[PDB]
Amino acid sequence: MKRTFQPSVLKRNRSHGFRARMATKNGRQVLARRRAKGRARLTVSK
Amino acid sequence: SRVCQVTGKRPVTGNNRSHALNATKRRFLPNLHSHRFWVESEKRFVTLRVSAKGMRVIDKKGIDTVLAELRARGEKY
Amino acid sequence: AAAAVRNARW
RNA sequence: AGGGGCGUAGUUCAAUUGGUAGAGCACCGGUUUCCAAAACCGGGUGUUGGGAGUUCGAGUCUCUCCGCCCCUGCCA
RNA sequence: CUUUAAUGUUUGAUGUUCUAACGUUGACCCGUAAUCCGGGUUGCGGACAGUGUCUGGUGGGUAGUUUGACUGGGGCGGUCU
RNA sequence: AAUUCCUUGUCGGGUAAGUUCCGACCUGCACGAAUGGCGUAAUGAUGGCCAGGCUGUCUCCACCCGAGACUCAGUGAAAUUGAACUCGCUGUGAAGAUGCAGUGUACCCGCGGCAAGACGGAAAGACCCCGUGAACCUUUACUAUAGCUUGACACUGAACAU
RNA sequence: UACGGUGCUGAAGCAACAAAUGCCCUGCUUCCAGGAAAAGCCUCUAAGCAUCAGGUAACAUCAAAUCGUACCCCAAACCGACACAGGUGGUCAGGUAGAGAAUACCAAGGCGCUUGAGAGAACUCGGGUGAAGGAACUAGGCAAAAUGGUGCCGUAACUUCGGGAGAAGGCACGCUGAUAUGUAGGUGAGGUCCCUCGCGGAUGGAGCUGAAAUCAGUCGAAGAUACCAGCUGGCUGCAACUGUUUAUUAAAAACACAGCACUGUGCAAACACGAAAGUGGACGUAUACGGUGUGACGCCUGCCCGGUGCCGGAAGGUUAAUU
RNA sequence: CGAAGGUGUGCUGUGAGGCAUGCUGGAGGUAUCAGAAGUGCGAAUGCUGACAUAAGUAACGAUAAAGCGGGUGAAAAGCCCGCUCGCCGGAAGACCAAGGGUUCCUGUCCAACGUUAAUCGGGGCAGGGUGAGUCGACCCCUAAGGCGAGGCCGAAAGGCGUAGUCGAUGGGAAACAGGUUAAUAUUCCUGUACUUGGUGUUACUGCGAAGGGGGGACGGAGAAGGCUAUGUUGGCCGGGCG
RNA sequence: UUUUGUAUAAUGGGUCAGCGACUUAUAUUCUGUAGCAAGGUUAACCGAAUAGGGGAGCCGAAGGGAAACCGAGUCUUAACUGGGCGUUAAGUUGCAGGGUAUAGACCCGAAACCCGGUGAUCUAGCCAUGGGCAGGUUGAAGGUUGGGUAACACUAACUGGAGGACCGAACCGACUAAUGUUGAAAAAUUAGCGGAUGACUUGUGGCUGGGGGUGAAAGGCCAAUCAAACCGGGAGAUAGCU
RNA sequence: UAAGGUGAUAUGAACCGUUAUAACCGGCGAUUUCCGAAUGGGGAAACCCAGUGUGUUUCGACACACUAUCAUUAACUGAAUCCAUAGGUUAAUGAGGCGAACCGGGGGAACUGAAACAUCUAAGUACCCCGAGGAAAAGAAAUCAACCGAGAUUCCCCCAGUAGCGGCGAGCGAACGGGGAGCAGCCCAGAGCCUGAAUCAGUGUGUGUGUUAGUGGAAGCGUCUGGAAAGGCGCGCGAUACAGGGUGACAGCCCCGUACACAAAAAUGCACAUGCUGUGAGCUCGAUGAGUAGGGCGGGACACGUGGUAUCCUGUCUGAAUAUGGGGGGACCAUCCUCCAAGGCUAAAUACUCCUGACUGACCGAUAGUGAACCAGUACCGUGAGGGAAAGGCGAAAAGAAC
Ligand SMILES: [Mg+2]
Ligand SMILES: [Mg+2]
Ligand SMILES: [Mg+2]
Ligand SMILES: [Mg+2]
Ligand SMILES: [Mg+2]
Ligand SMILES: [Mg+2]
Ligand SMILES: [Mg+2]
Ligand SMILES: [Mg+2]
Ligand SMILES: [Mg+2]
Ligand SMILES: [Mg+2]
Ligand SMILES: [Mg+2]
Ligand SMILES: [Mg+2]
Ligand SMILES: [Mg+2]
Ligand SMILES: [Mg+2]
Ligand SMILES: [Mg+2]
Ligand SMILES: [Mg+2]
Ligand SMILES: [Mg+2]
Ligand SMILES: [Mg+2]
Ligand SMILES: [Mg+2]
Ligand SMILES: [Mg+2]
Ligand SMILES: [Mg+2]
Ligand SMILES: [Mg+2]
Ligand SMILES: [Mg+2]
Ligand SMILES: [Mg+2]
Ligand SMILES: [Mg+2]
Ligand SMILES: [Mg+2]
Ligand SMILES: [Mg+2]
Ligand SMILES: [Mg+2]
Ligand SMILES: [Mg+2]
Ligand SMILES: [Mg+2]
Ligand SMILES: [Mg+2]
Ligand SMILES: [Mg+2]
Ligand SMILES: [Mg+2]
Ligand SMILES: [Mg+2]
Ligand SMILES: [Mg+2]
Ligand SMILES: [Mg+2]
Ligand SMILES: [Mg+2]
Ligand SMILES: [Mg+2]
Ligand SMILES: [Mg+2]
Ligand SMILES: [Mg+2]
Ligand SMILES: [Mg+2]
Ligand SMILES: [Mg+2]
Ligand SMILES: [Mg+2]
Ligand SMILES: [Mg+2]
Ligand SMILES: [Mg+2]
Ligand SMILES: [Mg+2]
Ligand SMILES: [Mg+2]
Ligand SMILES: [Mg+2]
Ligand SMILES: [Mg+2]
Ligand SMILES: [Mg+2]
Ligand SMILES: [Mg+2]
Ligand SMILES: [Mg+2]
Ligand SMILES: [Mg+2]
Ligand SMILES: [Mg+2]
Ligand SMILES: [Mg+2]
Ligand SMILES: [Mg+2]
Ligand SMILES: [Mg+2]
Ligand SMILES: [Mg+2]
Ligand SMILES: [Mg+2]
Ligand SMILES: [Mg+2]
Ligand SMILES: [Mg+2]
Ligand SMILES: [Mg+2]
Ligand SMILES: [Mg+2]
Ligand SMILES: [Mg+2]
Ligand SMILES: [Mg+2]
Ligand SMILES: [Mg+2]
Ligand SMILES: [Mg+2]
Ligand SMILES: [Mg+2]
Ligand SMILES: [Mg+2]
Ligand SMILES: [Mg+2]
Ligand SMILES: [Mg+2]
Ligand SMILES: [Mg+2]
Ligand SMILES: [Mg+2]
Ligand SMILES: [Mg+2]
Ligand SMILES: [Mg+2]
Ligand SMILES: [Mg+2]
Ligand SMILES: [Mg+2]
Ligand SMILES: [Mg+2]
Ligand SMILES: [Mg+2]
Ligand SMILES: [Mg+2]
Ligand SMILES: [Mg+2]
Ligand SMILES: [Mg+2]
Ligand SMILES: [Mg+2]
Ligand SMILES: [Mg+2]
Ligand SMILES: [Mg+2]
Ligand SMILES: [Mg+2]
Ligand SMILES: [Mg+2]
Ligand SMILES: [Mg+2]
Ligand SMILES: [Mg+2]
Ligand SMILES: [Mg+2]
Ligand SMILES: [Mg+2]
Ligand SMILES: [Mg+2]
Ligand SMILES: [Mg+2]
Ligand SMILES: [Mg+2]
Ligand SMILES: [Mg+2]
Ligand SMILES: [Mg+2]
Ligand SMILES: [Mg+2]
Ligand SMILES: [Mg+2]
Ligand SMILES: [Mg+2]
Ligand SMILES: [Mg+2]
Ligand SMILES: [Mg+2]
Repeated sequence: MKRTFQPSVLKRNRSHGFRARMATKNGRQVLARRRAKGRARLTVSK
Repeated sequence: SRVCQVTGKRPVTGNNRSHALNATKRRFLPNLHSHRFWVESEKRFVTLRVSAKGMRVIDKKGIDTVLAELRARGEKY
Repeated sequence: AAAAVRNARW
């Protein structure tokens, strides 16, 4: 039965990719928080 | 935005009162109006977004004097 | 969590 | 059951709400009509559900008691 | 003092006509390779409309809340000095 | 009557017998005309009722074919669990006893079964109540408020007529 | 020669018929609900060149980079915590029977589903059959059983004339032979004429393919023999209907619905989303749009404006900021 | 010459306790009197870890089905080979996209992983394997839409939007058959082709835009006709005489 | 543990080990204790600095009265023989403790409110661009040819191929029953069932964001969560309750 | 600085060094792929696609450089429209982003408390946004006092839980004045006479003192137990060194250090001096911040909730005097004191610690202490934001067990 996750690389990068996140300050604040936390993977982009 | 180009008046916030003194947040905005002022020196009409209080000071101060301050302010009339 | 079906009295 | 309302002339209703109960119709009597009615004139009618009271005095005020209405009697 | 007739004044009330503020989601020109915008020309409207402050009305459209207790469970009824 | 409390109203039809159904009656507790009324072919995994066919649905189950259940080998959980040397009865007792009293019965221990009890397991009861708990929703509850609307002043001027 | 393989050689390699959902076809015909854009490409000339440049044509020649390319891909490799009876778009579409991509049996191809071996109890699950009765079961014919195809005959109330209707109900179906040794039909060679001449036309009928019907015979209990494949009728409530809905206990009489009416709205429209700009409404203009209620169709839709709203009026009473 | 710690034993106090010792361990410990507290645990459906119970019980994942011989091996119901049987065959076959990321091939191994064993595996380990002018992507082009110079608006942040610029699920140049690897192929090889640009030569010569026009360019349904894929039969070739 | 009351068939606990809850700051009152004493003591700060300096201040030795004021008295009243409150009685500064107050205030636990973000890879609607719907029926309008009319109308036959038309696979839906309920599966399987050229279905993108969306409307859906999503923060919210 | 050395798991191999070009440490440079403000365009970050110019040539190409936007300035051109202006093209500078807390400003809750709940409280807190610095802000009286005086601002202790505010409930809560820390005053609103005066900012030039590598650094033997001595038992010695760490059990004298004494080619901080480049000192005479103060209306800030409410800020509407004059002295008036707004600048005392060094602890000792003593913001979970673990110890030496 179809579940909530249907993979799509193009959709995933356009929604949460580095350029999509950094386009706006709110996403840039996510990067600032993850940089402050020391996350190994800042965004979802490979 | 709603900013007077002469006096610099900008929106401020306050309270609506009542007979029960209930306070609700509100905004006070300037009485801004777009007017075409005749500047004699350039023999031209220059349009300014001015408040009603700003209109009074233009007569008192002169059209040229206020613009001189505006150029110092870098407001880009 | 789950779906505790019931016969609650009424 | 429980709670509110009601009982006034022959039938339907006013009441004053402490000191003397009216209206409409009906009924009766007399006109008018060949006659009935319709119309006109005149008029008598009431323990104000029953009781016990309250008062100097109760159809009215209070409480029971009959009869007639109106509401409720619910959650599992 | 009244009755006040006229007299100037000071405020308003309408009505009419203007343009010059203001409006134009009319036309035309330019910025310009542009259905934006700005400027220009012109027409129309015009001291309105529209906006600000203040203010009366309206406003479950949207909020913040209240909506008692006793009680042979509660509610209803009754009660609270 | 998707509407009738009394109520299985009364009568008729259908049945051997029909509180349902169908037809009437009207006494409409408490139908009713676009919060539509009455009818209506067709349509309906629509509701109710009836008939034929059909059958293990049943009277009343029997046998058979497979998959489990059972035995062996291998692998190997789970919910639960104060501790147990964990019988019946009658009585008592936080008022329904394996555990108290009295009495009866019972060699020790598996396996296959059935679920009467352990107020069995599951989940700090959804019903009820309480808290000067929460939330949504309603309105002619209260107080506000967006919005809408009124006027004054400002943006906003001239002339003339009364 | 290492079961592989390697090397050499290698015949026929045609026709007819059937035939697509593929191609002609982005066609043709028809309908109303009236069915992208841009660039490449073709062409036209401005300004700017018109000796040049550039264009056209023919050769020669260079260049065509970079990234992906294994494998799974209806699944043990993806989404479901699992090597999970679930889900997941496109392309390909063999033979016999059949209308068919249904279904049954097979081809190509791929598999036997990662615990078995015994036993052959109760009981449970999935099935088979059943004397007699045939809904007596049960809330209820739940379930099961039954019906089931093609051709033909025949088919009621009612109806909006379309329906109802596959109404109901019934008959014939195999095989063999004959009509007719393989028919009607379809396809169509050779041959023979014609051509301003070809992938030609007209004759022509060989050879293939091939129902359907009738008659005769024959077997069985049974010939739509398996799989596949409507139960039917009668009364009535509700909703007109197809549709939509509570993903995960409710598919309905609920919602929607066409239709009807009221009301708002003159277009810088009402309204709505937006502090605003603006956008939708609409590149529409009252034969339009929004809101509300009702809900096809047929016959119809009565009385009340006191209450509450809404609309109109504006004299008077009352009344804010302001003065 | 054996500290704490642990584990026994003995003694002792009204108690929380204390003292001593045997063994374990192998380096710290600490009198007394004061001082300070993360100072004393059985419970909180407490928290974390470990281990029980049910229990060798349920289950071992579609009732499509297996059997035998041989091989390898320490060991074979499960692997390999062979012969049968059974299942799918509009799929349970074949090729892709999306998605995964080496699961592909070979060698090697059986701890763990596989609901059993396992010599086997999508397990572990080590190597190998993905070859493009024509297939895609990239590229050119645009849809919805996104972003958006200036601009308009907005307390700030920002919102909207013009010119523009992105954005395929659409529109745009060209390759087929055969062979070959343990694993790749319209990519490699063989044979035979094609396309778009660049440059040069030769001949003939009006070219030219961000501009114009054409084209690209488009629905639903239905009806046939002409075909092919494909299938059948015959013929032909080869083999067979059961 | 909670109760008038529990062997209770009321709650808790499978067991062990570890962890786990009366603390801290400031101020105030009371007790104990120490120092000084009608006095006591410093704070900040200075300072080689736990000393010393710093008496700024604080408390006490005098109260009465609303207050001005008066004062061992004073207020009340015109005034008190009066009456109320006072006048003999040591306090103050440390330390410890018992309390209180403000802070989370012993610990664990809400349903919620508010703020800023993340989500339409599920689903709902919409937008753009593509795809899918075997086969078999019914035979509308229209058209042609007749018959009929002056011409129609009308009628017959033949062509035609209309439909939210019919039967029925793919596809989509999910009505009944059985199984399954610590499942093969956190909604499925088996046998039947409805739609199946359309208000159909589907792929790939896009858009609408939380008091908001979207909704052929069920308070449905908005990432297994919806009468107000998720994440973080306010926050150790609050909890007269367990 | 050096006799050893090629980072770690983590050996090995092949080597480099040994008296000074091994290595190591520090100063200064060189190089510094791709993404990222990312800046040539685009983009699903670490990729795709260019243009211009210079220089290369094997005629296939190749190598560098430049090309974002905005602000400011200056040139050149350039509409409607004659000049102009808008606009356009260049060239120079500057800004973009990141980062803990602290700071200023623009916005700004609710839970909660009030045993409910509106005013109020929570709270101008949380949070969002803008901007800046090493501090920031504030700051040189239109201030307070009270008839005596004080003399900018900031911070601490008092004043004082006082005066007051407050459904006068909950609660909120000063000032005057005093004691301290630290102190600093100036400029413009204009012209002269003087004159480059003081002072400040640039820079060089030295000195002093740091910082970024380093150098030396005292003094014990014997015996006993024991695997091993730093322990026991003896006898010494150093100490401006008995701080610590390590060494086979507890080391003043074994080692590293420590106390002391020293060190810088180069870079750099700080301070003083000095030289240039700006910068103006002093004197006289003037001038003395107007849509402002004030007022009406609506709010906000002052402890102060409109109250009798001064004072401050202003959204709105008005509107002075101006030194012969104004402001304030908590309604208001008079008197008297005090000050001079409507222009600016200003160190110190104050707040904080992402980071660097040293040191300290009646702080923890692997369920504790940071979530993380371990390759931890990892594995893992979630579409995403986000959430988020478990896991330390052989022995002195691996001598890690040949056979
Ligand atoms: Mg109820
Ligand atoms: Mg409300
Ligand atoms: Mg509240
Ligand atoms: Mg009560
Ligand atoms: Mg109560
Ligand atoms: Mg009834
Ligand atoms: Mg009967
Ligand atoms: Mg009936
Ligand atoms: Mg009705
Ligand atoms: Mg009606
Ligand atoms: Mg029905
Ligand atoms: Mg029957
Ligand atoms: Mg027992
Ligand atoms: Mg008993
Ligand atoms: Mg018993
Ligand atoms: Mg049983
Ligand atoms: Mg049982
Ligand atoms: Mg129980
Ligand atoms: Mg409850
Ligand atoms: Mg391949
Ligand atoms: Mg392959
Ligand atoms: Mg699968
Ligand atoms: Mg799951
Ligand atoms: Mg998985
Ligand atoms: Mg699918
Ligand atoms: Mg099939
Ligand atoms: Mg059996
Ligand atoms: Mg059964
Ligand atoms: Mg059967
Ligand atoms: Mg049989
Ligand atoms: Mg039978
Ligand atoms: Mg029989
Ligand atoms: Mg029966
Ligand atoms: Mg029965
Ligand atoms: Mg049935
Ligand atoms: Mg059947
Ligand atoms: Mg029928
Ligand atoms: Mg009925
Ligand atoms: Mg319906
Ligand atoms: Mg339907
Ligand atoms: Mg459901
Ligand atoms: Mg659905
Ligand atoms: Mg259902
Ligand atoms: Mg309706
Ligand atoms: Mg009506
Ligand atoms: Mg009315
Ligand atoms: Mg009226
Ligand atoms: Mg011992
Ligand atoms: Mg040791
Ligand atoms: Mg503790
Ligand atoms: Mg328990
Ligand atoms: Mg267990
Ligand atoms: Mg077993
Ligand atoms: Mg058992
Ligand atoms: Mg068993
Ligand atoms: Mg079993
Ligand atoms: Mg299996
Ligand atoms: Mg074998
Ligand atoms: Mg088969
Ligand atoms: Mg691997
Ligand atoms: Mg393999
Ligand atoms: Mg093994
Ligand atoms: Mg592997
Ligand atoms: Mg190639
Ligand atoms: Mg390639
Ligand atoms: Mg191609
Ligand atoms: Mg934009
Ligand atoms: Mg911009
Ligand atoms: Mg593009
Ligand atoms: Mg594409
Ligand atoms: Mg067409
Ligand atoms: Mg063919
Ligand atoms: Mg007891
Ligand atoms: Mg018990
Ligand atoms: Mg002292
Ligand atoms: Mg003193
Ligand atoms: Mg006295
Ligand atoms: Mg004391
Ligand atoms: Mg105390
Ligand atoms: Mg249909
Ligand atoms: Mg149907
Ligand atoms: Mg169908
Ligand atoms: Mg959901
Ligand atoms: Mg809410
Ligand atoms: Mg939260
Ligand atoms: Mg808080
Ligand atoms: Mg709490
Ligand atoms: Mg760039
Ligand atoms: Mg409260
Ligand atoms: Mg600095
Ligand atoms: Mg040294
Ligand atoms: Mg002055
Ligand atoms: Mg003023
Ligand atoms: Mg005011
Ligand atoms: Mg007051
Ligand atoms: Mg007063
Ligand atoms: Mg005031
Ligand atoms: Mg430990
Ligand atoms: Mg830890
Ligand atoms: Mg911790
Ligand atoms: Mg551990």
